[PDB]
Amino acid sequence: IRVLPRFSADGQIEMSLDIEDGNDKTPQSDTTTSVDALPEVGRTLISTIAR
Amino acid sequence: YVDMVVNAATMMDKQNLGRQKIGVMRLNNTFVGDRTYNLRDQKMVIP
Repeated sequence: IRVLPRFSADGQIEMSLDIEDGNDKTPQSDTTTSVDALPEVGRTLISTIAR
Repeated sequence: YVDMVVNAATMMDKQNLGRQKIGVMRLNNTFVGDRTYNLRDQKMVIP
């Protein structure tokens, strides 16, 4: 997370967000491609502004 | 009398440009500075 908070005039909080949530997807373990440098990575990126 | 009033009126106003001034303006509903995001390889910058 990378955030930049700021108070408005009414007391609400506006934020500038940069969210990433990733993990490691695993292929079949029985085949040879599990011992080389193939970590299939799946990510999820969100960039917006909310208040 | 007139030679005193004319001299003391044109010699008094001559006895007496714009000064600089720094103002601070707080923004309540927006951000100063640029915003940056990415589309998988490339960076976009918004002024």
